[PDB]
Amino acid sequence: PISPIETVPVKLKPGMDGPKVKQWPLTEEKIKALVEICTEMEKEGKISKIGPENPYNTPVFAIKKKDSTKWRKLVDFRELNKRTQDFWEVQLGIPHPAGLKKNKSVTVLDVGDAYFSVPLDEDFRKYTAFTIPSINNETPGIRYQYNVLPQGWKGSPAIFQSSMTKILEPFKKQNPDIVICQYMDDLYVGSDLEIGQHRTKIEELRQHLLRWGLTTPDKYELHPDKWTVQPIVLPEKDSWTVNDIQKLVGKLNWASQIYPGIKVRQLSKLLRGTKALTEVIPLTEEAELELAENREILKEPVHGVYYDPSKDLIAEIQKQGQGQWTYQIYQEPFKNLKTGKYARMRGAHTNDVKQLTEAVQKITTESIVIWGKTPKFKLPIQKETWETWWTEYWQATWIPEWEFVNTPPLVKLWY
Amino acid sequence: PISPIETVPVKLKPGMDGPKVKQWPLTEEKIKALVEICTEMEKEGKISKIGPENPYNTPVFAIKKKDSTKWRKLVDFRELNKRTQDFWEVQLGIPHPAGLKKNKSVTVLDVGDAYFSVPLDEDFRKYTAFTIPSINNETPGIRYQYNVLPQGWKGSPAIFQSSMTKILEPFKKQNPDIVICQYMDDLYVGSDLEIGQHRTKIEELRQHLLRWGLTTPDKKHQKEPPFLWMGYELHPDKWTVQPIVLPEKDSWTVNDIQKLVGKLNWASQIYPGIKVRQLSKLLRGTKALTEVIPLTEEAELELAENREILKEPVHGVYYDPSKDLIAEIQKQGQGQWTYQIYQEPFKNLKTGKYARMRGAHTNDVKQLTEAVQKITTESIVIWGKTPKFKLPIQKETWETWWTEYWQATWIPEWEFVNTPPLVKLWYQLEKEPIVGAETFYVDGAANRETKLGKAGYVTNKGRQKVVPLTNTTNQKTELQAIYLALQDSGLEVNIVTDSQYALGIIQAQPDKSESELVNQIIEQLIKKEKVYLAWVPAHKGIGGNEQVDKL
Ligand SMILES: Nc1ncnc2c1ncn2[C@@H]1O[C@H](COP(=O)(O)OP(=O)(O)OP(=O)(O)O)[C@@H](O)[C@H]1O
Ligand SMILES: [Mn+2]
Ligand SMILES: [Mn+2]
Ligand SMILES: [Mn+2]
Ligand code: NA
Repeated sequence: PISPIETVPVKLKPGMDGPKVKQWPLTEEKIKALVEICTEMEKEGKISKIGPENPYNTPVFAIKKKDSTKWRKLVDFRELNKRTQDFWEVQLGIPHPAGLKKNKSVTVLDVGDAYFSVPLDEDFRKYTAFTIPSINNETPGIRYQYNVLPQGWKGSPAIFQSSMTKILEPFKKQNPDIVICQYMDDLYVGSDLEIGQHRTKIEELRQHLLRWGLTTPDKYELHPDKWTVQPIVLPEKDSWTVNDIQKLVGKLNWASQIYPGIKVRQLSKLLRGTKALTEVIPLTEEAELELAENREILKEPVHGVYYDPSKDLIAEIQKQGQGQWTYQIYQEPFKNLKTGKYARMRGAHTNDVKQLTEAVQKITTESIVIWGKTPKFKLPIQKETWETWWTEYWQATWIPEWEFVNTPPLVKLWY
Repeated sequence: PISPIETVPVKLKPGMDGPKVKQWPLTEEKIKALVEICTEMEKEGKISKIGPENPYNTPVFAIKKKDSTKWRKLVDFRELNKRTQDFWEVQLGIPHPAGLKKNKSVTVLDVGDAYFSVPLDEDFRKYTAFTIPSINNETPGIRYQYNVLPQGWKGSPAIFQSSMTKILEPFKKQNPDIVICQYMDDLYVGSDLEIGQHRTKIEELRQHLLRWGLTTPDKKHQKEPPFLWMGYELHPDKWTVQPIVLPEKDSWTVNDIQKLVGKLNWASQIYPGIKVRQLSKLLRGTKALTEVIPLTEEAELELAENREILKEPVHGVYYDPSKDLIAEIQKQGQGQWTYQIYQEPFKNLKTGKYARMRGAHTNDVKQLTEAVQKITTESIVIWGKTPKFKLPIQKETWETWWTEYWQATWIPEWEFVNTPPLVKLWYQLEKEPIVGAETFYVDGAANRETKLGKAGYVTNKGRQKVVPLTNTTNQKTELQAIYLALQDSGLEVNIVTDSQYALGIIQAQPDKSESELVNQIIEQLIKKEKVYLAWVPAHKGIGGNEQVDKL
């Protein structure tokens, strides 16, 4: 119900100037899409063509969100988001519910449409400048700025909160046990009702929002119930070679970085010497004790592992092979909050980048549902490779932070 | 003339104030030669009169076109530009001819004195103040200021461009079928119309501009090929780059090298390899615009390289949106690869060479991948799509790499080409330990100080060895130890190291490196029949490892 209102002054963190990020080149297809979207958005007054005296820029592109014909524009406001004031509406007064991750079902509703009805502080607009590129650099390139709250920007949720609250208050009344959580442009609606009874309450909520100005897409479904964890495990054989024992005393020495409760002494013993790798070595020194006692230790949660909402979640991902991928989310090295294993699109499929991009989004959705905060990824890919293709498989309305690394024998320690 | 278009609001960087730079006295011939040029300007309304209340000044110069006795005014705006706000980008991207589609009708207009035709924001005009010295050294100098976009000022290009775009918009929307490309004031107007109706539309465009003060001088490209646009010769069925000539001088002046860099920046975009590192360095520090600067041995050698570059000609055909783009890549002389993009056989749209990565250790399949990626991004910029690839690698080779490699990697859809050399993996580390083959426990270490070290091993068969080495480091001695065992061993061997650093390199299956040491290891590995590399923690007292210590 916030339309011809007074804007909410917005400022950039101290000493920081607005963004100046390069527009990555796009394909003729995506450009034509961005063009019709922006000229429509321009007639509805949500954006405005700007001069060249505006020195700022944020990348833009388009995607086909979770399987539809329609192109959705997507601005990569990550840099702007970083230089924007931490919002002090601090709706943080709405802490992340711990039941959403416990529900039998959780639907995701795109409420972005909302934002485009609330005006943006006239002085902050110049920082929302983006550029639609031209094919072959034949023309200057269309430059716009937002005259309203932009989807993807850190302050749109903050500034619209109050209004969202006042729209959901009714529904939440007539529906006590439903859990509604919001992150950026999306509503996370969970429930313990039978599926059909769930998909029913949602379509209800849609219509409800629909009668209040918010327009959502037609009929994403999750089930946090079945999310499982991937425990560190060791091999089991009848014959053990020096090799097998080395690779075993090895992994185990690394795991001692997580659980001090690991001992390798009766195993560092067995390797006394200079034997051939193949020489089948005995099951000596009560090693069963190490293997057995240690085999157990991999069932106790680390000494002091708890979610500090004041730190950032980090996510490392390893390519395991065979369309299988393993990952760990943590805030402090070795104090993983979770360790899982995306392994979907398994069997018949050949495209690492596509797989790593779908994994990243899956790990991100889980991280939000669980802590209501996206993690910073450490992708096992080369910068150039990832930047050439990732946007061809993106489907989320958010983009997490990320950096590129080089994976060593750490994969072994996770298979 | 001077367009009746709206001026763009300008500002100096936050916290800064206008330039206040002192001007040095020039010769009587100039102090008049300038008064002469500035009067022709004061007339046409370009610059304008000022005196007292203007605390600013930008240094002025004067120089002659050696061939015709014509002095041109040159204002040194280096200071006003450090103090002027940033504007957004004038595309590091210049059109590529191969991106143009064939056009039945074509025209090439250019605006004469495009910059003076655009007005400068009123409230910024005073920061462009400059003064012509006095000859009699008596008159209180002649202070001037600009009313139009000045040549050399930071934002003239961006603002002119913005102004062209707006003045063209009404027409472009009025005649949607006629295509216009614009790089500054250069307009390539191509249509589908017949000579008769094309020339008509051209006339209303030449009039749409004059209406806004933008003049198309009678030197319109003839509506006759070859057309010269952006530095290319546009023939009806092909295009070529006018060869770029770089000046050969004995004495270089700040202004000269300043201009050399400009020309070369543009050029680096048509020819890759052009370097302006050792030249831009010469422009370091604020030195008078004429004060002669000596070229460092590096700069002198940089220019020589660039010159060698630009000798090669460049030509191609136009783009056909109906056909598919195809790009082929050949491996060539250790770390370079050439490639060509075409639609029809042997009728190349564009070609090139891609240079190796800055990496420390790599292999051919890697480089081939980095190569595919560059052509991909390049094609998207130029044509808006990806090209189908023809590659010198087999489905098996790659599927073997795509498998063993631990980093995510992919190559778009392609087709094999038998043209040698073929890219291949020169060796395969064994997955399982080798039964029967000798097992070397390898180790190395050096003194972080003296840089002296020892590399050696100890095998199961009781074999041992230890070599002393000077000026080395732990890491290197660890690779040295792996080398040893690889020398003093059979065609099949097992090696055990504690160094994760060394395991990591060999594990990536490098076929070439920067350090000879690794190259030796590489040639050694290739000659072996079976190799299995295993890792074990350091100082934990594991196998022979705890005893491979002879320090
Ligand atoms: N194609 C271009 N490449 C680089 N700079 C250009 C180009 N077109 C215009 N400019 C810049 O704009 C200034 C003003 O343009 P102006 O119309 O005076 O000259 P021009 O476009 O270079 O050609 P001409 O002198 O024939 O009119 C130039 O001196 C130059 O610095
Ligand atoms: Mn011109
Ligand atoms: Mn020009
Ligand atoms: Mn060592
Ligand atoms: Na043409």
